[PDB]
Amino acid sequence: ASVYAWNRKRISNCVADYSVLYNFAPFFTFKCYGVSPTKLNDLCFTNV
Amino acid sequence: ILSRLDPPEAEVQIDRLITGRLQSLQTYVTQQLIRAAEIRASANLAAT
Repeated sequence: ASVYAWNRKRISNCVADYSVLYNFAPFFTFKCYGVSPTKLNDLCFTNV
Repeated sequence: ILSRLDPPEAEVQIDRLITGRLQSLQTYVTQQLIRAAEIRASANLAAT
């Protein structure tokens, strides 16, 4: 989407392996606030 | 804290909680000593 009309996908009832991310090193940038990407892969939330 | 955060930052967050709850224990024990002196003075009057 355009940023003014940013798109929001709601996530529910699934198992995310957040380790699929982080990869693809050449231009990804990761910046987590409140937690890292290793510790939350063993965590759960109601809605993402 | 650990579940959603790396050690370098988790040591700081746990140290804050430790300081807070350690202050709780100091408040508790100080009041028990001050209040035990009052019941001791009463026990001395009752013995007399």
